[PDB]
Amino acid sequence: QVQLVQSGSELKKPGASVKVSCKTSGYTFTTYAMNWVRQAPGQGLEWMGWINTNTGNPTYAPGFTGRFVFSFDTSVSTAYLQISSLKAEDTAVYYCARVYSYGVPFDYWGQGTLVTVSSASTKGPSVFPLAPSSGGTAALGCLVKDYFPEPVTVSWNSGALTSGVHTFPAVLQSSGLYSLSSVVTVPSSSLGTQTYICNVNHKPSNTKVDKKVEPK
Amino acid sequence: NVDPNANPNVDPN
Amino acid sequence: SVLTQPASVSGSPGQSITISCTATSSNVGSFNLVSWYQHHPGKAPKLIIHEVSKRPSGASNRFSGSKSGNTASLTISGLQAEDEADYYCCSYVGSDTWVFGGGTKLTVLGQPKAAPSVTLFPPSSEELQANKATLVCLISDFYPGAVTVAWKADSSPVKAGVETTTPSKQSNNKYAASSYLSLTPEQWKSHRSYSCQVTHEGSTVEKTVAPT
Ligand SMILES: [N+]
Ligand SMILES: [N+]
Ligand SMILES: [N+]
Ligand SMILES: [N+]
Ligand SMILES: [N+]
Ligand SMILES: [N+]
Ligand SMILES: [N+]
Ligand SMILES: [N+]
Ligand SMILES: [N+]
Ligand SMILES: [N+]
Ligand SMILES: [N+]
Ligand SMILES: [N+]
Ligand SMILES: [N+]
Ligand SMILES: [N+]
Ligand SMILES: [N+]
Ligand SMILES: [N+]
Ligand SMILES: [N+]
Ligand SMILES: [N+]
Ligand SMILES: [N+]
Ligand SMILES: [N+]
Ligand SMILES: [N+]
Ligand SMILES: [N+]
Ligand SMILES: [N+]
Ligand SMILES: [N+]
Ligand SMILES: [N+]
Ligand SMILES: [N+]
Ligand code: NA
Ligand code: NA
Ligand code: NA
Ligand code: NA
Ligand code: NA
Ligand code: NA
Ligand code: NA
Ligand code: NA
Ligand code: NA
Ligand code: NA
Ligand code: NA
Ligand code: NA
Ligand code: NA
Repeated sequence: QVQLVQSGSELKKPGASVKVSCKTSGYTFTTYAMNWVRQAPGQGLEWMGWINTNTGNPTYAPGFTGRFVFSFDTSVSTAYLQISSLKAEDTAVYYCARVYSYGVPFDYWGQGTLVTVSSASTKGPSVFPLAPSSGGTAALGCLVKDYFPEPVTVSWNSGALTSGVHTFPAVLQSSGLYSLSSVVTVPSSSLGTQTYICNVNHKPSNTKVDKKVEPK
Repeated sequence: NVDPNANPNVDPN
Repeated sequence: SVLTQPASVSGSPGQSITISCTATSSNVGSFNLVSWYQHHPGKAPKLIIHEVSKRPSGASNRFSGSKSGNTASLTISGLQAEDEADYYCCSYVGSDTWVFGGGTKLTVLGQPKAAPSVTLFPPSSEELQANKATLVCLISDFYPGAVTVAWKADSSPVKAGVETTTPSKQSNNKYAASSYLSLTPEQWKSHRSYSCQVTHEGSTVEKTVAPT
Protein backbone atom coordinates (compact mmCIF):
# COMPACT_ATOMS: atom_id res chain seq x y z
CA GLN A 1 0.00 0.00 0.00
CA VAL A 2 1.25 3.47 -0.89
CA GLN A 3 2.04 5.30 2.35
CA LEU A 4 3.40 8.80 2.99
CA VAL A 5 4.29 9.27 6.67
CA GLN A 6 5.49 12.63 7.96
CA SER A 7 7.48 13.60 11.02
CA GLY A 8 5.90 15.03 14.15
CA SER A 9 4.74 18.47 15.24
CA GLU A 10 7.30 21.25 15.57
CA LEU A 11 7.29 24.33 17.79
CA LYS A 12 9.77 27.00 16.73
CA LYS A 13 10.78 30.57 17.47
CA PRO A 14 10.99 33.11 14.62
CA GLY A 15 14.39 32.88 12.95
CA ALA A 16 14.66 29.16 13.64
CA SER A 17 14.93 26.49 10.97
CA VAL A 18 12.85 23.33 10.54
CA LYS A 19 13.09 20.18 8.42
CA VAL A 20 9.95 18.08 7.84
CA SER A 21 10.39 14.53 6.55
CA CYS A 22 8.00 12.58 4.30
CA LYS A 23 8.85 8.87 4.29
CA THR A 24 7.28 6.82 1.50
CA SER A 25 6.63 3.12 1.03
CA GLY A 26 4.62 0.87 -1.25
CA TYR A 27 6.01 2.26 -4.52
CA THR A 28 9.27 3.18 -6.23
CA PHE A 29 10.15 6.58 -4.78
CA THR A 30 11.90 7.95 -7.88
CA THR A 31 9.01 7.08 -10.21
CA TYR A 32 6.69 9.87 -8.99
CA ALA A 33 7.03 13.53 -8.09
CA MET A 34 6.65 14.68 -4.50
CA ASN A 35 4.60 17.84 -3.99
CA TRP A 36 4.16 20.02 -0.91
CA VAL A 37 0.97 21.74 0.25
CA ARG A 38 0.37 24.09 3.19
CA GLN A 39 -2.71 25.10 5.20
CA ALA A 40 -2.39 28.14 7.45
CA PRO A 41 -4.87 28.66 10.31
CA GLY A 42 -8.31 29.62 9.03
CA GLN A 43 -7.08 29.35 5.42
CA GLY A 44 -7.33 26.83 2.60
CA LEU A 45 -4.81 24.48 1.03
CA GLU A 46 -2.00 26.23 -0.84
CA TRP A 47 0.26 24.48 -3.33
CA MET A 48 3.92 25.18 -2.50
CA GLY A 49 5.77 23.38 -5.29
CA TRP A 50 7.31 20.03 -6.06
CA ILE A 51 10.58 18.24 -6.65
CA ASN A 52 11.34 15.83 -9.48
CA THR A 53 12.65 12.67 -7.84
CA ASN A 54 14.61 11.59 -10.96
CA THR A 55 16.37 14.89 -11.70
CA GLY A 56 16.28 16.67 -8.34
CA ASN A 57 14.93 19.80 -10.03
CA PRO A 58 12.65 21.73 -7.64
CA THR A 59 9.77 24.02 -8.64
CA TYR A 60 8.55 26.62 -6.13
CA ALA A 61 5.29 28.52 -6.33
CA PRO A 62 5.51 32.28 -5.83
CA GLY A 63 5.26 32.89 -2.13
CA PHE A 64 7.57 29.94 -1.43
CA THR A 65 10.67 31.22 -3.24
CA GLY A 66 13.35 32.43 -0.82
CA ARG A 67 13.44 30.36 2.38
CA PHE A 68 12.11 26.92 1.34
CA VAL A 69 14.08 23.89 0.13
CA PHE A 70 12.70 20.64 -1.25
CA SER A 71 15.14 17.74 -1.08
CA PHE A 72 15.13 13.95 -0.88
CA ASP A 73 17.26 11.00 0.16
CA THR A 74 16.74 8.04 -2.16
CA SER A 75 18.54 5.69 0.23
CA VAL A 76 15.48 5.83 2.53
CA SER A 77 12.82 6.86 0.00
CA THR A 78 12.22 10.10 1.91
CA ALA A 79 11.42 13.64 0.80
CA TYR A 80 12.19 16.67 2.97
CA LEU A 81 10.94 20.21 3.36
CA GLN A 82 13.35 22.64 5.02
CA ILE A 83 12.38 26.20 5.95
CA SER A 84 15.04 28.75 6.87
CA SER A 85 14.48 31.90 8.93
CA LEU A 86 11.02 30.91 10.12
CA LYS A 87 8.28 33.56 10.37
CA ALA A 88 5.15 33.57 12.52
CA GLU A 89 3.13 33.40 9.29
CA ASP A 90 4.85 30.10 8.43
CA THR A 91 2.58 28.60 11.10
CA ALA A 92 0.63 25.93 9.25
CA VAL A 93 0.10 22.24 8.67
CA TYR A 94 2.49 21.08 5.95
CA TYR A 95 1.55 18.11 3.72
CA CYS A 96 3.50 16.03 1.26
CA ALA A 97 1.50 14.61 -1.63
CA ARG A 98 2.40 12.43 -4.58
CA VAL A 99 1.49 13.19 -8.18
CA TYR A 100 0.74 10.11 -10.28
CA SER A 101 0.06 11.84 -13.61
CA TYR A 102 -1.09 15.18 -14.97
CA GLY A 103 -4.63 13.79 -14.85
CA VAL A 104 -4.25 12.42 -11.32
CA PRO A 105 -2.41 14.82 -9.00
CA PHE A 106 -2.24 14.37 -5.24
CA ASP A 107 -3.56 10.80 -5.17
CA TYR A 108 -1.80 9.97 -1.87
CA TRP A 109 -1.13 12.46 0.93
CA GLY A 110 0.97 12.50 4.05
CA GLN A 111 -0.91 12.95 7.29
CA GLY A 112 0.33 16.50 7.82
CA THR A 113 2.97 18.10 10.03
CA LEU A 114 2.00 21.03 12.24
CA VAL A 115 4.75 23.66 12.44
CA THR A 116 4.00 26.43 14.94
CA VAL A 117 6.18 29.54 14.89
CA SER A 118 5.73 31.75 17.93
CA SER A 119 7.81 34.21 19.93
CA ALA A 120 6.09 33.03 23.13
CA SER A 121 8.01 31.20 25.85
CA THR A 122 6.81 28.47 28.20
CA LYS A 123 4.67 29.99 30.96
CA GLY A 124 2.38 28.51 33.60
CA PRO A 125 -1.15 29.89 33.88
CA SER A 126 -2.62 32.38 36.30
CA VAL A 127 -5.84 30.85 37.63
CA PHE A 128 -8.63 33.13 38.84
CA PRO A 129 -11.96 32.06 40.32
CA LEU A 130 -15.20 32.80 38.50
CA ALA A 131 -17.47 33.24 41.48
CA PRO A 132 -21.14 32.17 41.34
CA SER A 133 -24.00 34.69 41.42
CA SER A 134 -30.89 30.76 35.65
CA GLY A 135 -33.42 29.06 37.90
CA GLY A 136 -32.20 26.98 40.82
CA THR A 137 -28.73 26.36 39.34
CA ALA A 138 -25.63 28.54 39.58
CA ALA A 139 -22.62 28.76 37.28
CA LEU A 140 -19.10 28.98 38.69
CA GLY A 141 -15.75 28.45 37.06
CA CYS A 142 -12.06 29.14 36.67
CA LEU A 143 -10.28 31.47 34.26
CA VAL A 144 -6.97 29.94 33.17
CA LYS A 145 -5.02 32.94 31.95
CA ASP A 146 -1.83 33.64 29.98
CA TYR A 147 -0.18 30.24 29.47
CA PHE A 148 2.00 28.69 26.78
CA PRO A 149 2.16 26.26 25.07
CA GLU A 150 -0.92 24.05 24.82
CA PRO A 151 -2.38 21.96 26.41
CA VAL A 152 -4.14 22.58 29.69
CA THR A 153 -6.55 20.16 31.36
CA VAL A 154 -9.12 20.99 34.01
CA SER A 155 -11.03 18.77 36.39
CA TRP A 156 -13.30 19.73 39.27
CA ASN A 157 -13.02 18.47 42.86
CA SER A 158 -10.35 15.98 41.75
CA GLY A 159 -12.67 14.35 39.22
CA ALA A 160 -15.56 13.77 41.63
CA LEU A 161 -17.56 16.52 39.86
CA THR A 162 -18.17 15.78 36.17
CA SER A 163 -21.85 16.54 35.57
CA GLY A 164 -22.41 20.08 34.35
CA VAL A 165 -18.74 20.73 33.57
CA HIS A 166 -17.94 22.68 30.40
CA THR A 167 -14.27 23.34 29.68
CA PHE A 168 -13.92 25.68 26.71
CA PRO A 169 -11.20 25.61 24.04
CA ALA A 170 -8.51 28.20 24.62
CA VAL A 171 -8.27 31.53 22.85
CA LEU A 172 -4.91 32.36 21.27
CA GLN A 173 -4.14 35.99 22.13
CA SER A 174 -2.22 38.42 19.93
CA SER A 175 0.60 38.21 22.49
CA GLY A 176 0.96 34.50 21.65
CA LEU A 177 -0.31 33.26 25.02
CA TYR A 178 -3.44 31.18 25.57
CA SER A 179 -6.34 31.57 27.97
CA LEU A 180 -9.30 29.27 28.59
CA SER A 181 -12.14 28.94 31.07
CA SER A 182 -13.90 26.01 32.69
CA VAL A 183 -17.39 26.41 34.14
CA VAL A 184 -19.66 24.08 36.10
CA THR A 185 -23.39 24.41 36.77
CA VAL A 186 -24.41 23.27 40.25
CA PRO A 187 -27.46 23.49 42.53
CA SER A 188 -27.72 26.95 44.05
CA SER A 189 -28.69 25.23 47.32
CA SER A 190 -25.22 23.67 47.60
CA LEU A 191 -23.15 26.88 47.47
CA GLY A 192 -23.15 27.21 51.26
CA THR A 193 -22.03 23.65 52.03
CA GLN A 194 -20.15 22.15 49.06
CA THR A 195 -16.59 23.22 48.27
CA TYR A 196 -15.72 23.76 44.61
CA ILE A 197 -12.13 23.46 43.39
CA CYS A 198 -10.93 23.46 39.80
CA ASN A 199 -7.82 21.32 39.25
CA VAL A 200 -5.68 22.91 36.53
CA ASN A 201 -2.79 21.00 34.94
CA HIS A 202 -0.23 22.59 32.59
CA LYS A 203 2.36 19.90 31.93
CA PRO A 204 4.62 21.97 29.62
CA SER A 205 5.45 24.27 32.56
CA ASN A 206 5.28 21.51 35.21
CA THR A 207 2.52 23.48 36.93
CA LYS A 208 -0.66 22.34 38.65
CA VAL A 209 -3.09 24.65 40.42
CA ASP A 210 -6.05 23.81 42.66
CA LYS A 211 -8.17 26.96 42.92
CA LYS A 212 -11.02 27.14 45.42
CA VAL A 213 -14.04 28.94 43.95
CA GLU A 214 -16.32 30.43 46.60
CA PRO A 215 -19.27 32.87 46.46
CA LYS A 216 -19.00 36.64 46.80
CA ASN B 1 -1.89 19.89 -25.08
CA VAL B 2 -0.99 18.20 -21.79
CA ASP B 3 -1.43 14.43 -21.91
CA PRO B 4 -3.37 13.41 -18.75
CA ASN B 5 -1.69 9.99 -18.71
CA ALA B 6 1.81 11.52 -18.85
CA ASN B 7 4.05 11.48 -15.78
CA PRO B 8 5.51 14.92 -14.88
CA ASN B 9 8.40 13.22 -13.02
CA VAL B 10 10.09 11.93 -16.20
CA ASP B 11 13.69 12.89 -16.90
CA PRO B 12 13.35 15.36 -19.80
CA ASN B 13 16.77 14.48 -21.23
CA SER C 1 -7.44 32.48 -5.43
CA VAL C 2 -7.04 31.62 -9.10
CA LEU C 3 -10.07 29.32 -8.59
CA THR C 4 -13.16 30.79 -6.91
CA GLN C 5 -15.34 28.57 -4.71
CA PRO C 6 -18.24 29.54 -2.46
CA ALA C 7 -17.08 29.88 1.12
CA SER C 8 -19.88 27.65 2.41
CA VAL C 9 -22.77 25.49 1.27
CA SER C 10 -25.32 23.62 3.34
CA GLY C 11 -27.87 20.88 2.75
CA SER C 12 -30.11 18.46 4.58
CA PRO C 13 -29.57 14.68 4.69
CA GLY C 14 -30.85 13.06 1.52
CA GLN C 15 -30.60 16.21 -0.60
CA SER C 16 -28.12 16.93 -3.37
CA ILE C 17 -25.75 19.91 -3.29
CA THR C 18 -23.38 21.44 -5.82
CA ILE C 19 -20.10 23.30 -5.27
CA SER C 20 -18.80 25.55 -8.04
CA CYS C 21 -15.18 26.26 -9.01
CA THR C 22 -14.58 29.13 -11.45
CA ALA C 23 -11.24 29.97 -13.02
CA THR C 24 -10.26 33.64 -12.85
CA SER C 25 -7.32 33.28 -15.24
CA SER C 26 -6.59 31.85 -18.67
CA ASN C 27 -3.61 30.05 -17.09
CA VAL C 28 -5.94 27.03 -16.83
CA GLY C 29 -5.99 26.80 -20.63
CA SER C 30 -8.65 24.29 -21.65
CA PHE C 31 -9.55 23.66 -17.98
CA ASN C 32 -9.76 19.88 -18.35
CA LEU C 33 -7.30 18.97 -15.56
CA VAL C 34 -9.64 19.82 -12.67
CA SER C 35 -9.59 17.64 -9.55
CA TRP C 36 -11.52 17.71 -6.27
CA TYR C 37 -10.43 16.82 -2.74
CA GLN C 38 -12.44 16.13 0.40
CA HIS C 39 -10.76 17.29 3.60
CA HIS C 40 -11.85 16.31 7.08
CA PRO C 41 -10.04 18.36 9.74
CA GLY C 42 -6.85 16.85 11.11
CA LYS C 43 -6.82 14.18 8.38
CA ALA C 44 -5.15 14.02 5.02
CA PRO C 45 -7.15 15.36 2.05
CA LYS C 46 -8.62 12.71 -0.22
CA LEU C 47 -8.87 12.72 -4.02
CA ILE C 48 -12.50 12.26 -5.09
CA ILE C 49 -12.63 13.56 -8.71
CA HIS C 50 -10.01 14.08 -11.40
CA GLU C 51 -10.07 15.28 -15.01
CA VAL C 52 -13.32 17.16 -14.28
CA SER C 53 -15.61 14.14 -13.91
CA LYS C 54 -13.63 10.94 -13.29
CA ARG C 55 -14.39 9.42 -9.90
CA PRO C 56 -11.85 6.74 -8.92
CA SER C 57 -12.80 3.37 -7.56
CA GLY C 58 -12.67 3.74 -3.79
CA ALA C 59 -14.47 7.09 -3.80
CA SER C 60 -18.20 7.12 -3.11
CA ASN C 61 -20.42 6.96 -6.19
CA ARG C 62 -22.45 9.86 -4.76
CA PHE C 63 -19.64 12.20 -5.94
CA SER C 64 -19.85 13.55 -9.48
CA GLY C 65 -18.38 16.45 -11.41
CA SER C 66 -19.00 18.44 -14.57
CA LYS C 67 -18.08 21.76 -16.13
CA SER C 68 -19.62 24.51 -18.23
CA GLY C 69 -17.47 27.26 -19.65
CA ASN C 70 -14.82 28.04 -17.03
CA THR C 71 -16.88 26.77 -14.06
CA ALA C 72 -16.35 23.24 -12.77
CA SER C 73 -18.91 21.79 -10.37
CA LEU C 74 -18.84 19.02 -7.77
CA THR C 75 -22.21 17.43 -6.94
CA ILE C 76 -22.88 15.27 -3.87
CA SER C 77 -26.13 13.30 -3.86
CA GLY C 78 -27.85 11.51 -1.01
CA LEU C 79 -26.16 13.84 1.45
CA GLN C 80 -24.94 12.06 4.59
CA ALA C 81 -23.53 13.35 7.85
CA GLU C 82 -20.01 12.12 7.10
CA ASP C 83 -19.94 14.28 3.94
CA GLU C 84 -19.53 17.30 6.23
CA ALA C 85 -16.07 18.57 5.39
CA ASP C 86 -14.03 21.05 3.37
CA TYR C 87 -13.92 20.56 -0.39
CA TYR C 88 -11.23 21.92 -2.71
CA CYS C 89 -11.04 22.15 -6.45
CA CYS C 90 -7.65 22.07 -8.11
CA SER C 91 -6.35 22.81 -11.58
CA TYR C 92 -3.17 22.43 -13.55
CA VAL C 93 -2.02 25.93 -14.52
CA GLY C 94 0.81 25.27 -16.96
CA SER C 95 4.57 24.79 -16.69
CA ASP C 96 4.27 21.98 -14.12
CA THR C 97 2.36 24.10 -11.59
CA TRP C 98 -0.93 23.51 -9.78
CA VAL C 99 -3.32 25.69 -7.78
CA PHE C 100 -6.12 24.99 -5.30
CA GLY C 101 -9.40 26.81 -4.99
CA GLY C 102 -10.15 28.68 -1.79
CA GLY C 103 -12.20 25.81 -0.38
CA THR C 104 -15.87 25.31 0.47
CA LYS C 105 -17.15 24.38 3.92
CA LEU C 106 -20.03 21.92 3.50
CA THR C 107 -22.48 21.73 6.41
CA VAL C 108 -24.91 18.82 6.62
CA LEU C 109 -27.86 20.18 8.61
CA GLY C 110 -28.44 17.08 10.72
CA GLN C 111 -30.17 18.74 13.66
CA PRO C 112 -32.49 21.67 14.42
CA LYS C 113 -31.38 25.23 14.99
CA ALA C 114 -30.38 25.85 18.60
CA ALA C 115 -29.97 29.29 20.10
CA PRO C 116 -26.81 29.94 22.13
CA SER C 117 -26.83 30.00 25.89
CA VAL C 118 -24.59 32.79 27.18
CA THR C 119 -22.93 33.21 30.57
CA LEU C 120 -20.92 36.35 31.31
CA PHE C 121 -18.56 36.67 34.28
CA PRO C 122 -17.01 39.93 35.51
CA PRO C 123 -13.39 40.21 36.63
CA SER C 124 -12.61 38.50 39.91
CA SER C 125 -11.49 40.58 42.87
CA GLU C 126 -8.22 38.62 42.85
CA GLU C 127 -7.52 39.65 39.25
CA LEU C 128 -8.55 43.22 39.98
CA GLN C 129 -6.13 43.19 42.92
CA ALA C 130 -3.43 42.12 40.44
CA ASN C 131 -4.18 45.27 38.39
CA LYS C 132 -5.82 43.33 35.52
CA ALA C 133 -9.43 42.80 34.42
CA THR C 134 -10.95 40.16 32.12
CA LEU C 135 -14.61 39.79 31.16
CA VAL C 136 -15.42 36.20 30.20
CA CYS C 137 -18.29 35.45 27.83
CA LEU C 138 -19.05 31.74 27.44
CA ILE C 139 -21.27 30.65 24.55
CA SER C 140 -22.65 27.13 24.30
CA ASP C 141 -25.24 24.82 22.75
CA PHE C 142 -25.76 26.71 19.49
CA TYR C 143 -26.38 25.25 16.04
CA PRO C 144 -25.33 25.94 13.28
CA GLY C 145 -21.81 26.56 14.57
CA ALA C 146 -21.40 30.20 13.61
CA VAL C 147 -21.77 33.27 15.80
CA THR C 148 -20.47 36.81 15.94
CA VAL C 149 -19.67 38.53 19.23
CA ALA C 150 -19.80 42.24 20.00
CA TRP C 151 -18.95 43.96 23.27
CA LYS C 152 -20.28 47.20 24.71
CA ALA C 153 -19.09 49.55 27.43
CA ASP C 154 -22.42 50.82 28.70
CA SER C 155 -24.16 51.37 25.34
CA SER C 156 -21.06 52.02 23.19
CA PRO C 157 -19.22 49.39 21.09
CA VAL C 158 -15.83 48.17 22.30
CA LYS C 159 -13.41 46.47 19.91
CA ALA C 160 -10.08 47.02 21.67
CA GLY C 161 -9.07 44.16 23.95
CA VAL C 162 -11.47 41.59 22.45
CA GLU C 163 -10.30 38.01 21.81
CA THR C 164 -12.87 35.53 20.45
CA THR C 165 -12.42 31.85 19.60
CA THR C 166 -13.64 30.02 16.59
CA PRO C 167 -16.66 27.79 17.21
CA SER C 168 -15.78 24.29 18.36
CA LYS C 169 -17.95 21.18 18.22
CA GLN C 170 -19.26 19.99 21.59
CA SER C 171 -19.70 16.33 22.51
CA ASN C 172 -23.47 16.75 22.01
CA ASN C 173 -22.83 18.00 18.43
CA LYS C 174 -23.85 21.59 19.16
CA TYR C 175 -21.11 24.24 19.19
CA ALA C 176 -19.37 26.40 21.78
CA ALA C 177 -17.27 29.54 21.68
CA SER C 178 -15.84 32.04 24.13
CA SER C 179 -14.91 35.70 24.03
CA TYR C 180 -12.72 37.73 26.36
CA LEU C 181 -12.57 41.49 26.92
CA SER C 182 -9.37 42.76 28.52
CA LEU C 183 -9.66 46.04 30.44
CA THR C 184 -7.79 48.01 33.01
CA PRO C 185 -9.37 47.91 36.49
CA GLU C 186 -10.07 51.63 36.05
CA GLN C 187 -11.98 51.11 32.80
CA TRP C 188 -13.99 48.34 34.48
CA LYS C 189 -15.03 50.56 37.39
CA SER C 190 -15.65 53.69 35.28
CA HIS C 191 -18.73 52.34 33.45
CA ARG C 192 -22.16 51.38 34.72
CA SER C 193 -21.99 48.04 32.90
CA TYR C 194 -20.46 46.02 30.09
CA SER C 195 -22.32 43.73 27.70
CA CYS C 196 -21.47 40.65 25.65
CA GLN C 197 -23.76 40.37 22.59
CA VAL C 198 -23.88 37.06 20.71
CA THR C 199 -25.53 37.10 17.27
CA HIS C 200 -26.69 33.75 15.89
CA GLU C 201 -28.78 33.20 12.74
CA GLY C 202 -30.03 36.78 12.66
CA SER C 203 -31.00 37.05 16.35
CA THR C 204 -29.00 38.31 19.32
CA VAL C 205 -28.63 37.27 22.96
CA GLU C 206 -26.98 39.86 25.22
CA LYS C 207 -25.80 39.50 28.81
CA THR C 208 -24.72 42.37 31.03
CA VAL C 209 -22.54 42.68 34.12
CA ALA C 210 -21.78 45.63 36.37
CA PRO C 211 -19.00 46.39 38.90
CA THR C 212 -21.77 45.91 41.48
N1 LIG D 1 -0.38 8.19 2.37
N1 LIG E 1 16.65 22.44 10.65
N1 LIG F 1 1.21 32.11 1.48
N1 LIG G 1 17.98 16.73 2.60
N1 LIG H 1 19.31 18.99 -2.08
N1 LIG I 1 19.46 20.20 0.54
N1 LIG J 1 17.45 21.25 2.91
N1 LIG K 1 4.89 32.41 4.94
N1 LIG L 1 -6.44 9.31 -16.59
N1 LIG M 1 -3.66 9.29 1.24
N1 LIG N 1 6.10 34.41 27.04
N1 LIG O 1 -5.93 22.80 25.95
N1 LIG P 1 -9.91 18.90 44.51
N1 LIG Q 1 -7.59 24.32 24.02
N1 LIG R 1 1.82 15.69 40.37
N1 LIG S 1 -12.37 32.15 45.45
N1 LIG T 1 -6.56 21.34 -19.63
N1 LIG U 1 -20.76 6.82 1.23
N1 LIG V 1 -16.37 10.88 4.71
N1 LIG W 1 -6.09 29.69 -0.71
N1 LIG X 1 -29.87 21.08 17.61
N1 LIG Y 1 -14.57 37.67 42.71
N1 LIG Z 1 -5.78 39.33 45.35
N1 LIG a 1 -22.72 29.24 27.96
N1 LIG b 1 -16.93 44.31 19.81
N1 LIG c 1 -23.22 14.37 19.58
NA1 NA d 1 2.40 21.20 18.87
NA1 NA e 1 16.21 32.59 16.27
NA1 NA f 1 0.23 30.27 -3.84
NA1 NA g 1 17.99 19.57 -5.96
NA1 NA h 1 1.83 31.53 -5.12
NA1 NA i 1 -4.36 20.39 39.65
NA1 NA j 1 -7.29 19.52 9.07
NA1 NA k 1 -8.13 4.30 -9.19
NA1 NA l 1 -7.55 7.17 -10.60
NA1 NA m 1 -21.74 15.89 10.32
NA1 NA n 1 -24.53 29.50 29.77
NA1 NA o 1 -2.94 38.23 35.31
NA1 NA p 1 -14.55 49.37 13.55
